[PDB]
Amino acid sequence: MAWLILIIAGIFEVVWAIALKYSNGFTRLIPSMITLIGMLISFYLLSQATKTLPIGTAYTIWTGIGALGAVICGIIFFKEPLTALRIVFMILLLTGIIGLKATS
Amino acid sequence: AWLILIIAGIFEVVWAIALKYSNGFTRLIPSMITLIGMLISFYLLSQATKTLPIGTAYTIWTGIGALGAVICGIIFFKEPLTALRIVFMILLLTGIIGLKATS
Amino acid sequence: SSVPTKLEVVAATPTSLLISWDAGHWWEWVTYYRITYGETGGNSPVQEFTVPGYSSTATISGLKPGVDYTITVYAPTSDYGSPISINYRT
Amino acid sequence: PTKLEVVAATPTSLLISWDAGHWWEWVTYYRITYGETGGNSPVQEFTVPGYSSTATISGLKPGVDYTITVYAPTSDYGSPISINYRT
Repeated sequence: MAWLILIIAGIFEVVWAIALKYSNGFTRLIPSMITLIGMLISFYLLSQATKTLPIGTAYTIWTGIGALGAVICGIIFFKEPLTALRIVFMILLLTGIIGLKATS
Repeated sequence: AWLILIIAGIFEVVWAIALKYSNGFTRLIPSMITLIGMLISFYLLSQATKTLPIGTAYTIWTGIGALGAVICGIIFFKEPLTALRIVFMILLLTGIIGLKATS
Repeated sequence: SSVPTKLEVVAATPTSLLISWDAGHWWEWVTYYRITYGETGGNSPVQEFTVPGYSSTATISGLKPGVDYTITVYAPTSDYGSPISINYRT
Repeated sequence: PTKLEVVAATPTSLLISWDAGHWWEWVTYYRITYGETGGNSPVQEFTVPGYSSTATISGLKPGVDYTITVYAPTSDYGSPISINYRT
């Protein structure tokens, strides 16, 4: 259950990471509100997760979800290079996350 | 800007430990340390990325962040140290670092 | 019974009260307290506001003179301690 | 922004408005500045949040021609919008 919370926080991570660049110098209203709401939601869920989850696992899995979603959305939405190297890195990241959830 | 980036990662680990100490953003000071150790990291990273390649800067930043969270966790909160968990954590850390080193 | 401690009315008024408490030691401070106050006879509801955790004092206003009230100060959760409550007639 | 109109005017105040755009154009804030058209002393100014499209300017000398400029957060939008108006 805390893992569900962790995954959702990792989602909001990438949503605010990309709305931050779509917002300019924190100037565009809609993207700035999206970033602020996403930051608050993400950090809150991360805290509630770390209450019952170890900090060393929760932090790195949150970072992994964030960067994985960033690369998913970059390859899909920004025509970013879909390198085979990037594919195998995504495999490494996902296997790490799932294996960390398996040994709970 | 190398050591300013090293410090930007150390403060990432700092707010990780503080957040675990805050018990859901309820204990004042661990919540406050958590909040203040984050804009330090981002502003120091903006000043480092102002000098260093955004790629390598971000990669080293998040690498220190993740690995230090792991290590300081197995200490302050007696978090585990299984041969299995270190393997999957190595997989995750290399995956993140590699995906960041490419863009 | 760790936090909060020593809930007391500093100053008073027919319509207002000034309350304070002992936050505790620096490892006991919380991000926010919530203060609940109501007519002690229970006309019906209880009013509530929240106060930043770095404030040991709060000011409750808009009360009816002569009526007895109960004021309670809570921690964010129940793990810290039990909410301390008092009684006071305006 | 665009369409800086003086919606209303008493001898001592101007109520102005503008078109905020739509959705992907709403900025976080606008900055209104008003001063005697061709003065010598510091201009006046205030700032409103981006969701609002109107603004009230008050405390003006009656019968004087003032200029009003509504500014965006940065320059990368739609250029300043300025008008002149005598009370």
